[PDB]
Amino acid sequence: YSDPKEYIESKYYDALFSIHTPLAYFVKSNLVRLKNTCRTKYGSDSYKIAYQAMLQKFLLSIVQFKDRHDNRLLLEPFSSPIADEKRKNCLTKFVIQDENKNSSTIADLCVVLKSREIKLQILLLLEIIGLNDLDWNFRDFEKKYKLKLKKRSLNLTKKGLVRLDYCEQLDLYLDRACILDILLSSETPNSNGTIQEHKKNILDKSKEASLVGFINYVLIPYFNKKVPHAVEFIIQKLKGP
Amino acid sequence: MYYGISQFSEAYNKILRNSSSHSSCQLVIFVSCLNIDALCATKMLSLLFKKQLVQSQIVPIFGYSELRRHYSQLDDNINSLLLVGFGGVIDLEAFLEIDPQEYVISGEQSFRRDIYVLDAHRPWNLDNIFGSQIIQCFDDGTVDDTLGEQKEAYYKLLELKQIHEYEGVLEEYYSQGTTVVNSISAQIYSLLSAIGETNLSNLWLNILGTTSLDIAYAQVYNRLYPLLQDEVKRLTPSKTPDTLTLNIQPDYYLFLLRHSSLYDSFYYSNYVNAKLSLWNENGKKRLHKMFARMGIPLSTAQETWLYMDHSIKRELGIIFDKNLDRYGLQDIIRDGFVRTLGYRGSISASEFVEALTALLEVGNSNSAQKLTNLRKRWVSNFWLSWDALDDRKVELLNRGIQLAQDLQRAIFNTGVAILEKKLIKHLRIYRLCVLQDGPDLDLYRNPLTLLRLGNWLIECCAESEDKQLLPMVLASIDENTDTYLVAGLTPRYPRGLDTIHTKKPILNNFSMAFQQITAETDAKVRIDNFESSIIEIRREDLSPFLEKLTLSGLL
Repeated sequence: YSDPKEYIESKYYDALFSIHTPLAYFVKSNLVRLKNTCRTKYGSDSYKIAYQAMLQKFLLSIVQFKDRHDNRLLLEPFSSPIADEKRKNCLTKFVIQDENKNSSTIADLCVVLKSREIKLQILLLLEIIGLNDLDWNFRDFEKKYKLKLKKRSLNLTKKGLVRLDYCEQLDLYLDRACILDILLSSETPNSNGTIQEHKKNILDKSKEASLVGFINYVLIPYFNKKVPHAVEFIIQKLKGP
Repeated sequence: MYYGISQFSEAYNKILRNSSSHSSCQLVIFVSCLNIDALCATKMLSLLFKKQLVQSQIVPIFGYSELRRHYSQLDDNINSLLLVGFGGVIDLEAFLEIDPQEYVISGEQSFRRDIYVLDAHRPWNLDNIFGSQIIQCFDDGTVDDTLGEQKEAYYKLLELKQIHEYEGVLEEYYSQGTTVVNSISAQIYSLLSAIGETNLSNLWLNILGTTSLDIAYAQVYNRLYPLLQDEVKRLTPSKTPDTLTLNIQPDYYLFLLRHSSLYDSFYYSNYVNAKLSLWNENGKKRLHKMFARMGIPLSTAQETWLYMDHSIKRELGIIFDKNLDRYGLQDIIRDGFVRTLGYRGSISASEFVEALTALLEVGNSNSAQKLTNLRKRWVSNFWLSWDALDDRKVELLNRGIQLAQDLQRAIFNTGVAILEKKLIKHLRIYRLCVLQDGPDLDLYRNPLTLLRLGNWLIECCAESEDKQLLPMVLASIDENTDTYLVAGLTPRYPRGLDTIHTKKPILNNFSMAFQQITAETDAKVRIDNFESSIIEIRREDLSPFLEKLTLSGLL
């Protein structure tokens, strides 16, 4: 409530670390209050320039996301006391106040937070895609991407020789989300530990924590009318051909 | 440098000259360990240097890992090294750590060792072709006919305001995927014809190496086929229990029809499984609708090829011509090459290729240096396939027919379970297939079988149009060692694959990306097949591996 900068910082890390609360709360109330706030301080127009500029500062590049989740570094202290407190409190609830922990508990807490922040970053991306009127890109995304595909193939060659793009970012996050789901299913393991029960919701299509539940409970309700092509694009990728 | 097609006999004389300068063996042939075209080409060469007393030596080379090691141990007596089936796409001078002056010890520039490259893979490495005197490649005419723009851009070797975007020319050239554009055995047979050494055994080995191109480069085989039939048609000597007679007969594109049953020849064909989708149940019913429309009862089609009535076998031709194209399986009708030794049962070239592939993959049927157990198993798989090229060793050929039938059936059952469980999921630049144990034959501890299951999945799955152009990554967990076996496959061009108007995948150098990611992965077992494919990693290393793969070529 102090500074909208530190308000959305409070509400982002609240949405990330509070595993029980649904991500629909972050979309329906947190992001709306922030959009209402930039409205007042910047007028009825030319406030999207400030509303997106603030969301952009919480948008993680796919490279930043991996360095952030590698080696369980997400459980390591954050610089800002605002973000660091939400980290410690979730630790108190899931790793410290759960008795007869297994060594799987820390790993289970990170994969839960990793799959959750993927969806969280997809939300920021979908919001930025709407503010910049980029939803048209998701009609024949496979057919338009062939130009950048040629750039990537040429770049692979550039290393063994001489001897910004929010839609690609959304595609990369969806790819990363699918790898998490495929390996969590193939791991096999043929309430509970409260951190465990949350890990099981990642594959339960009844829950918002799953991809199907994230679509039906967050994406379709709150994003289908603002970014309909991207929602259909996300569906076609997660459902699969 | 390179030799044109005209200069093949000239280069052969250079090898015959330098290798016959001493009774001692100064000729070594490095064979690509696991491809039939190279296997038969060196057999033709060795027989050439054996029918004509040149002491040669055959060394199976699995990958560039084994190439660098085996070259560093070549005794200095060897003045002639032959690389068959590999090396053309890499800078051999740079890779082998060769200083051309350390070898300078009449005319041109004469070295103590000449390293010849007999390779049908493309694109040619421009250093081997235009920037090396000791590396001597046997060219297809590819250089003279296609490499004009790249030769100009390469020879801009200025070293010293104004700019030069010849770098972009060579970038597009080296971003092409690796393909095969010829048969090495067909090139060797052209050398034997120029020097008048074409016996029927050489033509059979020529047919075998060329026929082995039909599984992945069908349009290369279709291009070399008329000259093959021309040679077989030419040799018309109209006995011995060792008389070798070749004949052009219908050799249908079914899986070992004459060594199993008419039903199993269809049911286990990767071609008809792609056109009918036999992995589900609606597809198998249509195979039975096909036999019913053919007038062939199922109990007769399921009889062994021997016991089956000849009345049906003599009508199989016309029956195929009226019923197959309705189901889009016209490519089954195909004429092939058949070899008969004396008065024994005849063998097909495509059937011969199936047996050599089974022998090369499962012939014999502390993770540190556990790769050695794989190495020793692979080189003995090579020598089994090398021995199977002896006409008097019919027992080896017949066991490969059985291994091929057991191998394909296991591949079928595993892949059918993968397709019906919808395991292959789909990322932007590759398809992912994560296997757990896999209750059939060997958890794929044998790494070459995992590649064949991937090729099976690439071939027989539908997966629309936009999607089979995508590479496939396969991961198989070994719950006993808690490790994944990961392999990367680029889709190839088998016989029954429609080729018209379709385009090469925009990112055709995926094997380059897969190689780069493995080179920065903690591999507990590092396997180097020539096109960069298989590693073994811990379970928790697979997630970062697949994630990095999705970022290939981004930054």
